[PDB]
Amino acid sequence: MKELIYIEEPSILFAHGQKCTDPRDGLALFGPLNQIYGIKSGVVGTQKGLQIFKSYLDKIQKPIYNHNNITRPMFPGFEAVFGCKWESQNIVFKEITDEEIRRYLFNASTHKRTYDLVTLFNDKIITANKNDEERVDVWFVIVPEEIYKQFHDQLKARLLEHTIPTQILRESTLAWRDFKNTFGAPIRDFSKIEGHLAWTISTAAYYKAGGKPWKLGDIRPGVCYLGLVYKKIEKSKNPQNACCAAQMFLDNGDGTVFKGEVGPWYNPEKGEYHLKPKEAKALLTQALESYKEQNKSYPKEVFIHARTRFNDEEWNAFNEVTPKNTNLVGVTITKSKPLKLYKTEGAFPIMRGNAYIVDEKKAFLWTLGFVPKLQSTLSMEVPNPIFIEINKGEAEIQQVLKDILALTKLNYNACIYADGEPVTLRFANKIGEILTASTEIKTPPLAFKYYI
Amino acid sequence: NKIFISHATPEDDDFTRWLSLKLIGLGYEVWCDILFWSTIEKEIRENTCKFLIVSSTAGNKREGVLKELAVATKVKKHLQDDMFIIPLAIDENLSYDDINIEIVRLNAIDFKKSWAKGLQDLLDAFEKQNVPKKPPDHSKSNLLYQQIFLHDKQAIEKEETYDSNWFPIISFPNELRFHRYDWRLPKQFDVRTLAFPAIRYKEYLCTFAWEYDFIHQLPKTETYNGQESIRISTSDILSGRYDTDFIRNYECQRLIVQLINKAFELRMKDKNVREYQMSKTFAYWIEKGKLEKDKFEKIKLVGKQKNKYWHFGISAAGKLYPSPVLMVSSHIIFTMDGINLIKSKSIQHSSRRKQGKNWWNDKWREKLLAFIRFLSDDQNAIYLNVGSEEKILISNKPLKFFGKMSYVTPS
DNA sequence: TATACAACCTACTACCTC
RNA sequence: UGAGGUAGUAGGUUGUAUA
Ligand SMILES: [Mg+2]
Repeated sequence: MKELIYIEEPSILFAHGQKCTDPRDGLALFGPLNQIYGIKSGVVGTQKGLQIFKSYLDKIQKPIYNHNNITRPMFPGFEAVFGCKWESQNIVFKEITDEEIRRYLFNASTHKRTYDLVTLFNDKIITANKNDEERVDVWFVIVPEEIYKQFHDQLKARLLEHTIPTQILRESTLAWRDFKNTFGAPIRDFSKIEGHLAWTISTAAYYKAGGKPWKLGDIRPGVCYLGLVYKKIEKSKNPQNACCAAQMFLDNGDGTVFKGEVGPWYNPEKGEYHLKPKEAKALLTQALESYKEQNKSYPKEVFIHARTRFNDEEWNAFNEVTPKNTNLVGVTITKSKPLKLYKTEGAFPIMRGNAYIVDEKKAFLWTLGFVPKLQSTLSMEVPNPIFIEINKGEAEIQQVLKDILALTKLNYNACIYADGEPVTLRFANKIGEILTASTEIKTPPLAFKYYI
Repeated sequence: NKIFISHATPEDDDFTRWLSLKLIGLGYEVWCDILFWSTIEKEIRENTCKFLIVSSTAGNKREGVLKELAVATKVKKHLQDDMFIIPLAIDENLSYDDINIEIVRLNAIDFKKSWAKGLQDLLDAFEKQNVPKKPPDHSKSNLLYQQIFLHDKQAIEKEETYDSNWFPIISFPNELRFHRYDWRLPKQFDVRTLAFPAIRYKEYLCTFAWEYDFIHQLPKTETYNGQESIRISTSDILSGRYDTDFIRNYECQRLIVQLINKAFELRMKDKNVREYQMSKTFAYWIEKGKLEKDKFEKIKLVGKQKNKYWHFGISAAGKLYPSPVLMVSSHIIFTMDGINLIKSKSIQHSSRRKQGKNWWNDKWREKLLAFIRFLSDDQNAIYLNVGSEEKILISNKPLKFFGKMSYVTPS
């Protein structure tokens, strides 16, 4: 028999300096940390899209209940939770006629239809942004049903060109009862989860409008956190491999910084998911200067993690550019290595947080599983564990595992208990997906509002 | 210095928890039935300061709230205060003209539109009427939330034993052989499609055997056994310094795992199981005619999904770093008649995802264990005939794990 | 440039929602 | 694209050993 150690779940810091574990439960009792006075919305869609959006925005002003309020907590309402005013009356509207949509989607092509639709929506948004007096914080693109049947990434990149926050909302999400189809049953019924949809939409809107929902408190001061993800831009001419990063360091005191580190550094080879010495030096220097500009001092340790191994050709450059006594640690997080642990007695899966330590440099973290607080499973069937390996450098495995849970506890795009992998990798992948569809953007913004 | 809240028990509950914790956060001692019969009547009389009643369709006719309201009215008629009862309207299907007596003459607060406005006006009313208070202690509204609502939802120091799918190898063949067999094996013969596990690896000295007798496939029978090289499978593993210029110790283990994964595939060809092809591996399943009542040891491995039949299938793969194991992965293979496979590859995904939604830890465990035990010849092992005299033995019982922190299973 | 094999890497589609 | 998860289907690279 082999023993599995347990890692206590991390705690996130909400308003008033109080700690909790579930964001859905900590936002209701205490609330967000910062004060934004209100969200002035903007809609770019058909007039029926405007009606749907206003109906939904009026519906979410009052409490909404789920079927199970232990697994899925209820929603008090936007103003009760966040202390803001996101009303359905201070709404700026830019209409798209059905004639334009039909003209641009009738036959055309595929790469021509998508380009034309993106041009139409972006022309409306950018024109409203540059020549108008009314201030709009978040732009809500209500996409009809015939448009979503590639567009999202193009829209986000071509708006990234001008740094405008945006949120795409299909009409099936907000009016799921009307789009019956089939033989009388909705294609996606939300009847039992209507308190989770409101939670997720509200938290996304709050974050994209300059708000700070929660923050991490249990992480080592001084150390950085970089996550490298490689994407194949090889779909176009001159096949290459682009790399993207994301940094999560802590402020000089009582703060959390979570941005991107982009400028994607390419690789001319085909299967070489690695980096050249000069590009590695540039990446490390940029990250270190980003940390030093905020904390007015150099880091104490750099914690680089990725889904792939690190060769000796890049680590030498990394050590060449690192100054003073800034240590470096390389970690590799594989996801689908075939090890499944069952339970001898019971129909419920293994608890989340169990770690099986193979060697001093390897471990088996369990991120998905059974959460006692929700009394339900975070996944389906038997959960799969992630594999953590200290590739390059010297560090303790337990500290690495604690840091992995801490990173897992930082998803702003959705309001859930936790994820199944560190959020830095996921956000870097999102950034890479956005930047691949673009056309040679120079010095992109480092804020997740424009990407997420 | 207290505040009393009356409400229905099964309904109008979430509002009461929210309001109670919010008022405790700001420093208002509240006495609600959620946090904790004569005690209620004593608190309405000698302790409470403001009596709040929740109005709803579910309420407005419940006995307990009515009795508490009557007691509160009697206390109000003696305390000489006209603001002792403050109704809160938390419904939208009950009119303002259907409210019961004794409260129908009092102006409500209308929590109907939005709860934040109601809370703000409630606090303004409390500040105007000089309700006593203490400095805001936001910690307590977290402490009570943890104590009361999260009492049974935590991590217990409970011990459980966890099964796994890593079936270990008890014993290995003693000698790994390096035969020459020059000019007695054509350069065009594939070393695969041969009865025994063999591969042409390493600078000649090819045809890795683990046993002799590749006769009737390569009839030469004219080999001088002296030139053949023999290594020890004990030093090939555990870094026993088998690393030589002939073959280093890393390539040797990658070379053995190949023989294991070939031995499994050629052994399953002799059992009562058929094969299915996947993207990068093979899966084996049992037909419908075999097995009595479709159950091996009271565990069913084939059934019916509407007009189709479903089979349980497993794969395998060698591994050697932690310990010599055989990682088994579970699959479901769908057929049409019960013996004839379905050539779709597009409906089998939509049937696998359909069938695997009702299956949980128990079903997966029992079906995997039953399928593994079905193949075994010996009671506690399964035989892979790598050779005419040597074999690889895998345990029937998978590796077991155990922990010290756990949870109480739901009913 | 090509056959076979272990070990890793990515990128799409399609169906469930506890 | 409100989100999370589970699978399947395709490929590719390295490392030997052959051509
Ligand atoms: Mg989003």
